Amino acid sequence: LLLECTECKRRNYATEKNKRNTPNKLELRKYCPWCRKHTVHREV
Amino acid sequence: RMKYRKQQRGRLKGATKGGDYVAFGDFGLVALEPAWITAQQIEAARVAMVRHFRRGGKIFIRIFPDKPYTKKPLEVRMGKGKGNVEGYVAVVKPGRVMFEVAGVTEEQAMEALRIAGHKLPIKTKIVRRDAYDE
Amino acid sequence: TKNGRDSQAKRLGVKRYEGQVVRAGNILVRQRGTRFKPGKNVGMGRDFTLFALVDGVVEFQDRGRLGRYVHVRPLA
Amino acid sequence: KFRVRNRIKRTGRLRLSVFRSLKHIYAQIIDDEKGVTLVSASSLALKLKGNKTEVARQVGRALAEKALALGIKQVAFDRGPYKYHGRVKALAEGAREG
Amino acid sequence: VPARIICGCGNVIETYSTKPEIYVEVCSKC
Amino acid sequence: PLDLALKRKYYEEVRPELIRRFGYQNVWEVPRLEKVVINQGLGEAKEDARILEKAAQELALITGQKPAVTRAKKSISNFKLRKGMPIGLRVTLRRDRMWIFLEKLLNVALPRIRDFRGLNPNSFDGRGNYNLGLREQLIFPEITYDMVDALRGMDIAVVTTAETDEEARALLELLGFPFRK
RNA sequence: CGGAUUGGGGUCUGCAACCCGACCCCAUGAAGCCGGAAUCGCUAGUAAUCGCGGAUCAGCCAUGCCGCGGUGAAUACGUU
RNA sequence: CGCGGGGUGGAGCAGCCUGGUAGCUCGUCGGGCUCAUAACCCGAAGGUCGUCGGUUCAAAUCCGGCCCCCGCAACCA
RNA sequence: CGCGGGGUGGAGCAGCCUGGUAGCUCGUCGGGCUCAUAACCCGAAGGUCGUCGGUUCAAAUCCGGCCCCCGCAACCA
RNA sequence: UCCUAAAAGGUAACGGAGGCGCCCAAAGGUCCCCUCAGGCGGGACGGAAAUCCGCCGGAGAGCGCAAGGGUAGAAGGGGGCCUGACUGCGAGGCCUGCAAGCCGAGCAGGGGCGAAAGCCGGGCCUAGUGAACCGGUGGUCCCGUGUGGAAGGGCCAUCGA
RNA sequence: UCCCCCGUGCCCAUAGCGGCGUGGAACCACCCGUUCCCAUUCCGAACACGGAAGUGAAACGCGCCAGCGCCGAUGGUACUGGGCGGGCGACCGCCUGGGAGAGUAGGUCGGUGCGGGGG
Ligand SMILES: [Mg+2]
Ligand SMILES: [Mg+2]
Ligand SMILES: [Mg+2]
Ligand SMILES: [Mg+2]
Ligand SMILES: [Mg+2]
Ligand SMILES: [Mg+2]
Ligand SMILES: [Mg+2]
Ligand SMILES: [Mg+2]
Ligand SMILES: [Mg+2]
Ligand SMILES: [Mg+2]
Ligand SMILES: [Mg+2]
Ligand SMILES: [Mg+2]
Ligand SMILES: [Mg+2]
Ligand SMILES: [Mg+2]
Ligand SMILES: [Mg+2]
Ligand SMILES: [Mg+2]
Ligand SMILES: [Mg+2]
Ligand SMILES: [Mg+2]
Ligand SMILES: [Mg+2]
Ligand SMILES: [Mg+2]
Ligand SMILES: [Mg+2]
Ligand SMILES: [Mg+2]
Ligand SMILES: [Mg+2]
Ligand SMILES: [Mg+2]
Ligand SMILES: [Mg+2]
Ligand SMILES: [Mg+2]
Ligand SMILES: [Mg+2]
Ligand SMILES: [Mg+2]
Ligand SMILES: [Mg+2]
Ligand SMILES: [Mg+2]
Ligand SMILES: [Mg+2]
Ligand SMILES: [Mg+2]
Ligand SMILES: [Mg+2]
Ligand SMILES: [Mg+2]
Ligand SMILES: [Mg+2]
Ligand SMILES: [Mg+2]
Ligand SMILES: [Mg+2]
Ligand SMILES: [Mg+2]
Ligand SMILES: [Mg+2]
Ligand SMILES: [Mg+2]
Ligand SMILES: [Mg+2]
Ligand SMILES: [Mg+2]
Ligand SMILES: [Mg+2]
Ligand SMILES: [Mg+2]
Ligand SMILES: [Mg+2]
Ligand SMILES: [Mg+2]
Ligand SMILES: [Mg+2]
Ligand SMILES: [Mg+2]
Ligand SMILES: [Mg+2]
Ligand SMILES: [Mg+2]
Ligand SMILES: [Mg+2]
Ligand SMILES: [Mg+2]
Ligand SMILES: [Mg+2]
Ligand SMILES: [Mg+2]
Ligand SMILES: [Mg+2]
Ligand SMILES: [Mg+2]
Ligand SMILES: [Mg+2]
Ligand SMILES: [Mg+2]
Ligand SMILES: [Mg+2]
Ligand SMILES: [Mg+2]
Ligand SMILES: [Mg+2]
Ligand SMILES: [Mg+2]
Ligand SMILES: [Mg+2]
Ligand SMILES: [Mg+2]
Ligand SMILES: [Mg+2]
Ligand SMILES: [Mg+2]
Ligand SMILES: [Mg+2]
Ligand SMILES: [Mg+2]
Ligand SMILES: [Mg+2]
Ligand SMILES: [Mg+2]
Ligand SMILES: [Mg+2]
Ligand SMILES: [Mg+2]
Ligand SMILES: [Mg+2]
Ligand SMILES: [Mg+2]
Ligand SMILES: [Mg+2]
Ligand SMILES: [Mg+2]
Ligand SMILES: [Mg+2]
Ligand SMILES: [Mg+2]
Ligand SMILES: [Mg+2]
Ligand SMILES: [Mg+2]
Ligand SMILES: [Mg+2]
Ligand SMILES: [Mg+2]
Ligand SMILES: [Mg+2]
Ligand SMILES: [Mg+2]
Ligand SMILES: [Mg+2]
Ligand SMILES: [Mg+2]
Ligand SMILES: [Mg+2]
Ligand SMILES: [Mg+2]
Ligand SMILES: [Mg+2]
Ligand SMILES: [Mg+2]
Ligand SMILES: [Mg+2]
Ligand SMILES: [Mg+2]
Ligand SMILES: [Mg+2]
Ligand SMILES: [Mg+2]
Ligand SMILES: [Mg+2]
Ligand SMILES: [Mg+2]
Ligand SMILES: [Mg+2]
Ligand SMILES: [Mg+2]
Ligand SMILES: [Mg+2]
Ligand SMILES: [Mg+2]
Ligand SMILES: [Mg+2]
Ligand SMILES: [Mg+2]
Ligand SMILES: [Mg+2]
Ligand SMILES: [Mg+2]
Ligand SMILES: [Mg+2]
Ligand SMILES: [Mg+2]
Ligand SMILES: [Mg+2]
Ligand SMILES: [Mg+2]
Ligand SMILES: [Mg+2]
Ligand SMILES: [Mg+2]
Ligand SMILES: [Mg+2]
Ligand SMILES: [Mg+2]
Ligand SMILES: [Mg+2]
Ligand SMILES: [Mg+2]
Ligand SMILES: [Mg+2]
Ligand SMILES: [Mg+2]
Ligand SMILES: [Mg+2]
Ligand SMILES: [Mg+2]
Ligand SMILES: [Mg+2]
Ligand SMILES: [Mg+2]
Ligand SMILES: [Mg+2]
Ligand SMILES: [Mg+2]
Ligand SMILES: [Mg+2]
Ligand SMILES: [Mg+2]
Ligand SMILES: [Mg+2]
Ligand SMILES: [Mg+2]
Ligand SMILES: [Mg+2]
Ligand SMILES: [Mg+2]
Ligand SMILES: [Mg+2]
Ligand SMILES: [Mg+2]
Ligand SMILES: [Mg+2]
Ligand SMILES: [Mg+2]
Ligand SMILES: [Mg+2]
Ligand SMILES: [Mg+2]
Ligand SMILES: [Mg+2]
Ligand SMILES: [Mg+2]
Ligand SMILES: [Mg+2]
Repeated sequence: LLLECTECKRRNYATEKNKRNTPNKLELRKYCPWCRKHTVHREV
Repeated sequence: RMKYRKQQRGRLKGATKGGDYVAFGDFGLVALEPAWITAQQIEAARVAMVRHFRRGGKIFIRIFPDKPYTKKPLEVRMGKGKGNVEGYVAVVKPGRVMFEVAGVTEEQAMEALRIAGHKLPIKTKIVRRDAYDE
Repeated sequence: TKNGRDSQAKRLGVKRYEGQVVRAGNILVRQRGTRFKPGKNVGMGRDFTLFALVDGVVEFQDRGRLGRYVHVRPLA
Repeated sequence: KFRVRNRIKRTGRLRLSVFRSLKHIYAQIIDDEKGVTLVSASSLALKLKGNKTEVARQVGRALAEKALALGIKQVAFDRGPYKYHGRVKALAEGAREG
Repeated sequence: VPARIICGCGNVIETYSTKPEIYVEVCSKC
Repeated sequence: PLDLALKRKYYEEVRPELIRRFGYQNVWEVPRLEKVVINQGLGEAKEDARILEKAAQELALITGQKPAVTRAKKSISNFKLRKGMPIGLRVTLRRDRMWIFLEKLLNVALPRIRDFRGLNPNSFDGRGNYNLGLREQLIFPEITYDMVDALRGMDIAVVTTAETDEEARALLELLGFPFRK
C-alpha cells in the first residue's frame, strides 16, 4: 500500500509506504517540514 | 550415482595426471593413448577377463566413468544434446592404470589382460610390477 | 530450452592500485562483500565500495587472519 | 569482547585504557599508529588509598595533570570490557574534572 | 519463613519455605 | 539465612570424609555442590498460558524461587511447534536457595515418592553431574493436593565441581542422596 | 451399584481333580449408565417376581430340566 | 474514482416502511405413524441480525465513518 | 522430436488453484427380513495418492526429472 | 545469480544451471548485552528431532526469498529508547555511445541513541522494475491577453504502464 | 643494563590442540558478603558494589614434550610467455627465458614494541 505522510498543523507530504492489514492501521511518525522545523505527520 | 546433469567436453591435453602405477594386484593394463572409454567398453573387458579364468582371482578397476555423454537424436540445433546415449565415460590419458589382476598365474594375466585390450579403443600395455613404489 | 538467461556484467574489482596518487574521495575498490577492509583515511559505502577520504597514495596490506586492508598514506 | 576497543581505534586518537582489578584501577593514554603510551596515572601501582570508587576520582584527576603537561584533549575513552558504571565511570568522572 | 515439617514419625525439620504448616506423611526418619 | 542442617552437613560431616576417601591437596579440589536446576518440558500447556501459569507459580513455591520460561527454536510439525512461541519451565538456583530445597527433597520428596527405591545409580553423565526425572510434582512440601489440576511432573539436574562421578557419587551419597546402588 | 478376571491360602468326593470338579476365605475388583436394524412371551391367580423340592448322580461344571408354593398386575375400541 | 443496495440460524431471504416485530424453507435430534425411503403431524438447540460511534424511552430499522461482496456506467498516459 | 491435460481404497470420480484434516457412489465384510437368493434395513473395514529427487516446520496438494494414459499438432516445396 | 569467459575489465550460441516484478514500523536508527550448527553423555511426559545440564565443537549455523561474495573482533539472537524510511546541498569517482545506473567525504538546518569518542540521508550486499507525452489530487515566491478578479497554465509533491 | 609480574599494540599457527611441572611476597584470579550504586526474560552464574579471612583448585603467567594441527627446502617433473619442427587427427617433440602443486629432508610447542608495579 502506497502512503503519503501529511504534516500536522499544515499540509505537507512525504514518500511513504504503509502496510494495511499488517499491524499498521495507525501512522503518525515524526518528520521535518520546510516551513518551520520538525513535527508530527499523519497517514493521509 | 548423482553429480549434476550434462557436462562440457573439454580436451585431452598431455597425459600428465593421465596415468599412475600398479596399485594392487600382480599385473595391470595401461593406456598408451588418450581417449574417452565408455561404460560398455569397460564392462566388456571385465566380463571378458572373468569369462577367461572362470572361478578366478580378483580383477580391479582403477578407472571409472563419470563424464555424461551427450548426443543428438538425428536433428539440427535447438538446445544441447539430451545426451547420455552411450551414457558415460572415463578420461583415460597415456599412462593410466585401468585394470589390476591378482591371484592368477602370468599366462593367465597376460592372456586375460590381453583379451581385454581387444575391447579397448586404444593401444595398451601389460605391466608386471617392477618395484617402483613410493 | 530454458537457459538463455544471464545478468549483465557488473564490472567490479580494484579500481586504483598500490602506489597511485588519489584525489579527495575517489573510488579505490568495488567488491562483492568484504574481500577488503577499510583503513587509514578509507571508508566504505553501502555496496562495500572503498573510497579515499583524503588525497595521497594507496597502499595495500595483508593482515592474515585479520583481513586485507587498503589505505591512503597522505602528503601535502 | 574487545569490540568497544576496536570501534574506538577506528575513531582516531588517544585511547584511555581503564584497567581494573579487584582493588585496582589504572589508565594508559596510548597512541596507536605507533603503539606508544604517554600519561599512565596508575593507582595501586601509584600509591593511593583503598576504596575503589573513592580511589577512582583521584587516579582519574591524576592523568589530568600529567595530560595538559604535554598538551592533550582527546577524551577517546577505552571503556574496556567493563560497563560504564562504577569505578570505571568514576575513573572518568575525575579524568574529565581536571 | 522458617518452615516446619511436621511428620507422624518425629523428624520435625525446620528450613525456609512460605507457610511452615508442612504436614509430611512418612518423612526420611522412617 | 546463612545456616542450616544440610548446609552444614556438607561442611561439618561430608567435606572431611571426602578427604578420607580421596584426600586432595587444596581445599578447592574438594568437590562442591554448587548448581541445581529444575525444568518442565511442557509441550502440554504449550497451547494456553492458563495451564502454563499454574505450573510456573506452583513450581515457584517448591523451589521458593522465581521460575523462568524457555522458548522453542526449530519447528516440529510432528508435535505442533514452530518459531519459539511454546514453553519449557526451567529455573536455576544456587547458594542457600538450593540447600534449602535439597533438604526438602532428600528428606521429604524422595520419601513420599510412590514405591521409591533410591535415585537411579546410573544417572551420572560420566562427569561430576546427576539428573533425575519425577512424575507427580505433589511429592513436594508446600504443595497441597486440592491445588493440582494435573499431575504435571518435571526433571532436575545437579552439578558438581568434581571431574569424575565417583567423587560425585561419594559426595551425593554422603549428602543424603539415597541411591538404589 | 456390578461381581468378571487374576493372585494367594485352604476343605470335601473320588484310586486320581495338569488337562478338567465343586466350595471357602483374603485380596484383586472387568465390561456394563438399559442396548442398531430386528425380535420373543403372556389374557388372571396369568406376566412379572421370590424362593423350596425332585429325578440323574461319588462329586459336579444345573443358570438346565421336571414339579411346588409365596407376593401379584396391565390391557383387549376392533378384525382393516 | 464517483453512482446504487445489501452482509439475518448449517444456506439465503422476509423483517430495513412509516422504530415498539427473528420468522420461512430445507437441515439436526427426539417422538407419532408406515413393509419401507419418503410424504406427513408435535416439539427443541444453532443470528455482536458485517463493525464501531450517535438520535431516541425503545433500532435490524433513522444518521456518520468504516469492513467486505454484488451491480452501474465511465477513464487508462 | 512439439504443445496441453491426467495417474487418488477393488471399479469410476472428487480433493490440489488458495499446503495441516483423503470425500462420494458401486463393490467388499459382519448382522437382520425371507423358506431361500435379489432387493431393502443396521454396522464396519479398505487408500505407499505412478516412481525417483527437491522446497517447507510440514507435500496427494508446490518445483524438477523419468515412466504410463488421453487431446492437438507434424505444413511449403 | 553462477558457469562458459582463456587468474584485469569485457566477451557469443535456440551453450549448462537457477531466481526477480516482492517483503519488513520492525526485518529500520542507535546504546547495552549475547554467539551457532552440529556430535557424545545425562534427563519425568518427549522422543531420530521439543525443554533441561555437562563436555567437545571457528564457523559446516544464521543473515525474510535464488545464487554468489562476505561474515560471530557481527552483518547473526535479546533488550532500552527511538523514527536520519530527514530537509537544503554535494568535493571527488566508479561505470558508460547516449540516456540511465552506482558509491560518496564534508557544509547548513534541525533531531535520535549514547558517558563519550561518535553513529543515523533505511534494510550484509548485488534482483524486486519503466524515458517522454497526456491527465488526476495537495500545495506554492511565479504567469493571468485593456485594468481588478476568475478561467487556465507554471513551479514543487505525488498518482494512473 | 638484568629478571618477575601487570596493562596495551605489532608479525598473525614455527604463536595452536593436548600432556607434564611450576608461582601467590608484589601483581591477577578465585574467595567473603549483597546494606548501598547496579543487575538476572529465573539465578549476584553474568555484570555491579563493599570487602578481610582463606586459595593457587579453576583461570591465567612460565616452562619442558611433538602425538595432532601449523610451517617446510633441495633436486626433479607438469605447465608455460617468446622462437621452431612433426602426425589425417585425438596429438607430440626441440630451442630460449620463467617454473609449481604434491611428496621428501627438515622446522615449531613462538618473536617483538611501548608503558607501569615489584628485587
Ligand atoms: Mg492511521
Ligand atoms: Mg491517499
Ligand atoms: Mg564415442
Ligand atoms: Mg532443416
Ligand atoms: Mg599372489
Ligand atoms: Mg604370481
Ligand atoms: Mg582392441
Ligand atoms: Mg586396440
Ligand atoms: Mg599390447
Ligand atoms: Mg611411484
Ligand atoms: Mg546467454
Ligand atoms: Mg553475471
Ligand atoms: Mg552477456
Ligand atoms: Mg556472467
Ligand atoms: Mg565517599
Ligand atoms: Mg580532561
Ligand atoms: Mg523458601
Ligand atoms: Mg523404610
Ligand atoms: Mg581438576
Ligand atoms: Mg584437567
Ligand atoms: Mg491354611
Ligand atoms: Mg459405553
Ligand atoms: Mg448411576
Ligand atoms: Mg433348584
Ligand atoms: Mg446331585
Ligand atoms: Mg432350578
Ligand atoms: Mg442508479
Ligand atoms: Mg439460500
Ligand atoms: Mg430466500
Ligand atoms: Mg423469501
Ligand atoms: Mg420440515
Ligand atoms: Mg451450527
Ligand atoms: Mg449472522
Ligand atoms: Mg455469532
Ligand atoms: Mg466472487
Ligand atoms: Mg460475481
Ligand atoms: Mg444494480
Ligand atoms: Mg482426475
Ligand atoms: Mg504428471
Ligand atoms: Mg491417468
Ligand atoms: Mg491425486
Ligand atoms: Mg483407480
Ligand atoms: Mg489404481
Ligand atoms: Mg489397486
Ligand atoms: Mg494435479
Ligand atoms: Mg455400501
Ligand atoms: Mg452383506
Ligand atoms: Mg447379506
Ligand atoms: Mg441360508
Ligand atoms: Mg441377503
Ligand atoms: Mg444380477
Ligand atoms: Mg455394532
Ligand atoms: Mg452402510
Ligand atoms: Mg459404507
Ligand atoms: Mg465408509
Ligand atoms: Mg475411512
Ligand atoms: Mg503425486
Ligand atoms: Mg497429508
Ligand atoms: Mg493431425
Ligand atoms: Mg507452394
Ligand atoms: Mg501455404
Ligand atoms: Mg559473475
Ligand atoms: Mg567462482
Ligand atoms: Mg575474467
Ligand atoms: Mg567468473
Ligand atoms: Mg592466455
Ligand atoms: Mg585474459
Ligand atoms: Mg577452461
Ligand atoms: Mg576473473
Ligand atoms: Mg556448454
Ligand atoms: Mg507494480
Ligand atoms: Mg520494534
Ligand atoms: Mg547443542
Ligand atoms: Mg560425552
Ligand atoms: Mg531417559
Ligand atoms: Mg525429544
Ligand atoms: Mg534424549
Ligand atoms: Mg567462514
Ligand atoms: Mg537460504
Ligand atoms: Mg542465501
Ligand atoms: Mg564469481
Ligand atoms: Mg551466502
Ligand atoms: Mg556462502
Ligand atoms: Mg563462506
Ligand atoms: Mg554461508
Ligand atoms: Mg546486532
Ligand atoms: Mg539489522
Ligand atoms: Mg532495537
Ligand atoms: Mg557527482
Ligand atoms: Mg554519462
Ligand atoms: Mg538499481
Ligand atoms: Mg553498476
Ligand atoms: Mg536484514
Ligand atoms: Mg555487486
Ligand atoms: Mg506521442
Ligand atoms: Mg503537467
Ligand atoms: Mg497560490
Ligand atoms: Mg524558493
Ligand atoms: Mg497579478
Ligand atoms: Mg497571483
Ligand atoms: Mg487582446
Ligand atoms: Mg495596458
Ligand atoms: Mg484581465
Ligand atoms: Mg491557478
Ligand atoms: Mg494549479
Ligand atoms: Mg642503565
Ligand atoms: Mg640506559
Ligand atoms: Mg606497533
Ligand atoms: Mg593439569
Ligand atoms: Mg598461596
Ligand atoms: Mg560460606
Ligand atoms: Mg536481597
Ligand atoms: Mg545489613
Ligand atoms: Mg545510598
Ligand atoms: Mg557504598
Ligand atoms: Mg548497570
Ligand atoms: Mg529480572
Ligand atoms: Mg558498601
Ligand atoms: Mg598461604
Ligand atoms: Mg602456594
Ligand atoms: Mg593451576
Ligand atoms: Mg595454561
Ligand atoms: Mg601443509
Ligand atoms: Mg611441501
Ligand atoms: Mg623445487
Ligand atoms: Mg616453452
Ligand atoms: Mg610456446
Ligand atoms: Mg628457438
Ligand atoms: Mg600436417
Ligand atoms: Mg612445493
Ligand atoms: Mg602427505
Ligand atoms: Mg617428518
Ligand atoms: Mg606447538
Ligand atoms: Mg601450549
Ligand atoms: Mg619495560
Ligand atoms: Mg620497571
Ligand atoms: Mg623500577
